[PDB]
Amino acid sequence: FRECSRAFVKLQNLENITEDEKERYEAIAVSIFTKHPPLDSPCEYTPCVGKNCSQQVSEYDIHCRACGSNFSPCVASGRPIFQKEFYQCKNCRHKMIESEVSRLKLYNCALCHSPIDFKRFTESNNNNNNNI
Amino acid sequence: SPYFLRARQILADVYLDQLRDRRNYAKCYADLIEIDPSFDNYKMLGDALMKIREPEEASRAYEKAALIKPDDEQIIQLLGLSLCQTHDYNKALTYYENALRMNPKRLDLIIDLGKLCIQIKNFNRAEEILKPDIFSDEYQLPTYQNLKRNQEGFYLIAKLNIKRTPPGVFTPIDMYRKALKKSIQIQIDVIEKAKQEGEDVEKERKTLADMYIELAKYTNQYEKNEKATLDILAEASKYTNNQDTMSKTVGNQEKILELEVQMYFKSNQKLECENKCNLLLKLNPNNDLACLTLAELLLQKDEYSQAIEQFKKILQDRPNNYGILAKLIDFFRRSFQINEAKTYIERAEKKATNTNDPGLCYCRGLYHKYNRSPKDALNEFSKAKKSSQYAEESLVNMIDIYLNPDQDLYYSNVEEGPKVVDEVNLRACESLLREMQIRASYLRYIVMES
Amino acid sequence: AQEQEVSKVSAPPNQPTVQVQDINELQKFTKINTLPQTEEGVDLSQLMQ
Ligand SMILES: [Zn+2]
Ligand SMILES: [Zn+2]
Repeated sequence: FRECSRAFVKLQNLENITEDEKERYEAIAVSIFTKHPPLDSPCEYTPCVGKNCSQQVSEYDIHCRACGSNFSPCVASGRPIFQKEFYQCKNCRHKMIESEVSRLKLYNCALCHSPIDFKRFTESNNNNNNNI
Repeated sequence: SPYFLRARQILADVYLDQLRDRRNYAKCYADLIEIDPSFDNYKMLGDALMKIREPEEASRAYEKAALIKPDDEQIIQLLGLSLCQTHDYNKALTYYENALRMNPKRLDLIIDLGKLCIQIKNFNRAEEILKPDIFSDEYQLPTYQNLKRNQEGFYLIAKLNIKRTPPGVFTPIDMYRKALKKSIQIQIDVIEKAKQEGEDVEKERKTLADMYIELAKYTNQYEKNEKATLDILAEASKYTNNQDTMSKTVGNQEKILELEVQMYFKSNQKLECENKCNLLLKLNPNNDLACLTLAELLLQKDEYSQAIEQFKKILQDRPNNYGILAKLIDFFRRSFQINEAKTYIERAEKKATNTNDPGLCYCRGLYHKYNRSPKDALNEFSKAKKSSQYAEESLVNMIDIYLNPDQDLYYSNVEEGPKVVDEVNLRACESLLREMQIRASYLRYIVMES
Repeated sequence: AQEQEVSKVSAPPNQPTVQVQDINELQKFTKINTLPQTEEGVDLSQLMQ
């Protein structure tokens, strides 16, 4: 409900809105937030990989406040890259997790549909990282 | 350097508009606080966070400021507003109650608490808090701001009174009228006071005109006292026509003249209502009520002798002319000539500037509904519902499509008679009913729910 | 005989059947997850637009 509250306070006035629409949005917001108070569900605070800070960051968060190290997306399912396993193609160069491909059995790149084998591409990215 | 602050502000301003990053916007003031704390730094980060609409961090910063500044009633009201805007009503209410218990001599705090209590839909406590403080602060009459607070309290009391009215009651509530009259009197007094002090007064003038409009609508809704409304609306029109409000503000006069058009339509005077409609046309070319009333008056003048010819002539003269187009669509449905109807809708759409106009979309939905096609008609009716006008008709047509797809008699005596289809259609009808109860009328809503 | 088999093997959908999978979802999805919205006093139908 924290993200819902942020989205609702964003939605109340973007640039311009008729009075009836704004009143309806406020009615929806007050109904939702007076049925029960905003409760934060617990989750796993995985250790951060962007920097050396011991302050763990929430799984959903990608902003990485106070560090400035934003995380690259994974075009497979949207999860941020929190592991060494990430590769990309030479057509769209987007990070991609091995486990997501294995679960989804994706024969092509999710964005650009590059028709090249993912196993050899993982090997090539591993070689490139070894070069670095 | 004395211009260091301005330099940093400008550097910030070229760092959110050229590079488009909110994080750096926040960081610009974050470094200002972190480098050296002061008695105003938390206030300015709170202001920046409000400008970016991040209520929780601003509330935390204002809490730190209130830690630094002992009383600082400005930080008190800022904290109250921030905690009200964070969509956490329990802690905001607790803070309001604590502050009221501490110092019961803060009128702004009482007004904010009343607004929050109205928001949470707790009328009893809200009224029990509003009435004593508003009825007691009658000793500082010469002061301007105290008069403004009294006016706001009376307005919110009237709003509370009108909120607790179950639908279907047609008894003119006198206490609301008296409270609104006191509010307009105090607003006139404070307008005079603001004129005395050489301050901008047109905003008070326009808000008083809006309150006049609300009073006129309230008095027209229940008791048909046409002369009193006519006089009040003339006074309001004279009251919004000072300074440079002629050109800058146009929605106010639009609402006044729509209201006048509705009253003249009720009074059954074609000439005066036509003159008012001409005034609307000179004001706003995209007025829907003017076109609908003109179509109705033309129907009154001619029905079946040569109405089709003059309607086609008017369609030829004016490109869109949506109301006459809808009437012609109805006639062509009545005469099995939907092909020339399609030609006419294509011709009107070719020069419609914007495709998704409410009138054109409504006409397209009606034409597709009359052509034995429910899907596209439903889509167009849903698209055209996004307006003040045509909402009731579109919702009724959608409900009829959901309930009666083949356009047959509702109850067939030959066999069964009711028609039951799945479960989602009924829930969609319920959603349309919930929209109609706030947008459409009350009697049609009753018919549809029945 | 080979022409039909090869064409069916490849069959590049040019225009006609690029994405033709149109089935009413305004009613199909509303049965999937809208039940606790109607059960509670919540109106999010505006957001679903
Ligand atoms: Zn980190
Ligand atoms: Zn790619």
